Amino acid sequence: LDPGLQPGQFSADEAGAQLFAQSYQSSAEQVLFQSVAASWAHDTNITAENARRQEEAALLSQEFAEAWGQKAKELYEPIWQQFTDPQLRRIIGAVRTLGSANLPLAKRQQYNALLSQMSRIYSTAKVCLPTCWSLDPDLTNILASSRSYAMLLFAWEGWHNAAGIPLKPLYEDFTALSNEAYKQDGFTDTGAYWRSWYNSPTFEDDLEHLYQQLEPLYLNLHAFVRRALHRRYGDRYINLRGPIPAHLLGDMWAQSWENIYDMVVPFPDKPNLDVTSTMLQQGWQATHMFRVAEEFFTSLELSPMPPEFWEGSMLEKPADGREVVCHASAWDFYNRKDFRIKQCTRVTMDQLSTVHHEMGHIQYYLQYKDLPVSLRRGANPGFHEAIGDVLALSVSTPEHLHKIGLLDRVTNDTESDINYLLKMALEKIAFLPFGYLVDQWRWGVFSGRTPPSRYNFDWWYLRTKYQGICPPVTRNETHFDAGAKFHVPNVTPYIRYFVSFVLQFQFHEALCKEAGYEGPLHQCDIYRSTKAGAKLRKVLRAGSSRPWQEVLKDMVGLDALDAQPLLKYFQLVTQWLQEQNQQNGEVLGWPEYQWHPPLPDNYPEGIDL
Ligand SMILES: *[C@@H]1O[C@H](CO[C@@H]2O[C@@H](C)[C@@H](O)[C@@H](O)[C@@H]2O)[C@@H](O)[C@H](O)[C@H]1NC(C)=O
Ligand SMILES: *[C@@H]1O[C@H](CO[C@@H]2O[C@@H](C)[C@@H](O)[C@@H](O)[C@@H]2O)[C@@H](O)[C@H](O)[C@H]1NC(C)=O
Ligand SMILES: *[C@@H]1O[C@H](CO)[C@@H](O)[C@H](O)[C@H]1NC(C)=O
Ligand SMILES: [Cl-]
Ligand SMILES: [Mg+2]
Ligand SMILES: [Zn+2]
Repeated sequence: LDPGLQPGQFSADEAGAQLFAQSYQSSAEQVLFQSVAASWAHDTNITAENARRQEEAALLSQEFAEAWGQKAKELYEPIWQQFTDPQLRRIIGAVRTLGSANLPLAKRQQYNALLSQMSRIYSTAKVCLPTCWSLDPDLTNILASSRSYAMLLFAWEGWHNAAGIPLKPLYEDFTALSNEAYKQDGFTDTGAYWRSWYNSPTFEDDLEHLYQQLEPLYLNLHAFVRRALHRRYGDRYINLRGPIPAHLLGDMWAQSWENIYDMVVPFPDKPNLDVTSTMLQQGWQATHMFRVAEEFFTSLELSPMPPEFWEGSMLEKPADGREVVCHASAWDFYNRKDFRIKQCTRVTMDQLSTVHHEMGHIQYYLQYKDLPVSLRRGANPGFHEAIGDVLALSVSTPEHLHKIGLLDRVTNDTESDINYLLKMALEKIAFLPFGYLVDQWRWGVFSGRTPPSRYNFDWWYLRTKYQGICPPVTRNETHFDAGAKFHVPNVTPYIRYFVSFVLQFQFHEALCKEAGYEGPLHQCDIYRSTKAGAKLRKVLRAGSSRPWQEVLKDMVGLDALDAQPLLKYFQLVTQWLQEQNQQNGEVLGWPEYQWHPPLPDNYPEGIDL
């Protein structure tokens, strides 16, 4: 390790630890920069050479973590836990947690290479024909817009087989090394480490209690959408008492259903709330979508995006033949200057939402960039994922869309309310079972409850139990369908999105009240409210300097996750769906749990290109 980056000498007392922490932070800045820069060069240009460079930067990061953690142990291990300063307790407790730096050199190298290779496999996989299709944009476009049973099947099967099958042996090796690493920090397994970020003894029980409250809304949305699908695909491919085939819901993972709005919309002669065709008619591009998102942030007196953001970001998929990680992300270089998005932006209404999601992450980085590096994080990971989604709730209202020239016609009547709440339910309520189940699967893999011999059997148990879907072709343990979802090979934790989907409605309700808005919660738009801005700004500036339960209390009046704001927002549509399903004679749930659809005639030969 460079002489400049090694730990010096400090006294073995709380006062010494104060000096240790400040010195620790001043070094960490330079090591973080080199890591993030190498990661950017690879994720925007996947090559064997750029992987080698990123692995070399990762190794340096591990060498730094080891040197500083050992010093914390040497000086503090028997005393830091009784330190008078809560904040200090927080940094020393982190510094003595070595993670992958606990591995011996040869295994550290093995671990870093596995990360590179899993990322490559996912982001470069394609589906070839009898020139090959990428996930983004080509397969994503098919799953969103095709109403051909056989074309949808070709895309879902091609993707799952191409991405998932080769990942399995690498994912087994990654799991074992990750657990060996975190075990030496005193965690039972890696999942116990990930859950410890919420600092709550009752986390899994509290999540289980939230889901019991939300499940009836999901079951009612599921039954009404199954019926709408039946009226299009017919009795051969839809069983009104069984699971829905996993490729027909608008999305490769069936995780949100807004792309099948046209098939589900209750009252089709009210205003058309999907504005994608208007964006295309008006000639919107990626640069327009980013500028319009920026202007929502400045309307609240939050920060614009700096020159370095515009000069360095990647806002469209490269047209030069580079392979890239298309799944969107926001980057803090840890130098208080360089902040960037990398998104393969397409011109659609759901992508405008995604732009706001990413720009939320940037705004958090701008607001806490002056805190010590160890505290440049969200209050918990759910808070970081929620910020942009909250502003997108306001943007998507019919009233806001009118203000920005995306929806000419204005109506305020009960049918128009039901259309809007149903469209928002397809986006937010359909996701809840998926946002809950992903880390239940992964926690069972890290604990050993799910060995490699049961990866796919236990994935499909969960997908059917929670989402009420079935795979549309037969699967066995050579398939690794969890591996065909970004966050699994890219080692990104998922329970943050279930947390975020609950939190965002808590935050929206609080900001709408601070704005002085007095109408129905689902019609609030906080645009141009400088008072809502100031309240959100207090959250962002806090970083991880204070317990999330306290930050939440200051913001919304309660110190806990709470489903009541979500239920209040959806109340009218919750009642309407329950009455429609009863009048229609639906069965709620999927009692014919063994059912799978038949194959199309001639499959796969009878599809044009
Ligand atoms: C598992 O499946 C492999 C791929 O075969 C395809 O998927 C299976 C589920 C069947 O539908 C089969 O008709 C398909 O062509 C098979 O190659 C394999 O031999 C099956 N068994 C094992 C152990 O992989
Ligand atoms: C839409 O209408 C909501 C309901 O308004 C109340 O009831 C209707 C029947 C009328 O009598 C009206 O004058 C009442 O105030 C309002 O709460 C809501 O603000 C309106 N929202 C928008 C965006 O126009
Ligand atoms: C992609 O990275 C390679 C290194 O493997 C480099 O030669 C090439 O110039 C890069 N391309 C771009 C467009 O940055
Ligand atoms: Cl998380
Ligand atoms: Mg979508
Ligand atoms: Zn995010």
